[PDB]
Amino acid sequence: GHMAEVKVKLFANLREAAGTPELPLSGEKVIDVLLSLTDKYPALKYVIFEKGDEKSEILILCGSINILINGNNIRHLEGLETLLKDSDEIGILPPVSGG
Repeated sequence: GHMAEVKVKLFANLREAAGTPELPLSGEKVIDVLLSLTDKYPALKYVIFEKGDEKSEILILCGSINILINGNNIRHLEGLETLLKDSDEIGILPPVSGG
């Protein structure tokens, strides 16, 4: 139920593929926002998630990305289920020191 209104920020080549440094979006959890980002920017659908389960709607966050919530890093929180809010914010970043 509901979709909390949030913001999303991109960085490095992720900003290049979204064509914007940031944009508004919504979702009740982190993943519900991520899944809308890839919806209009398919150029990030396989840069934020793994190109697997190509016969279902199961997806997996990439193993090289870093996701944030107001900067709090979901990697230290509930993960894809950190439960966003009507004024929360997210940041998506690529890997570093490798690729």
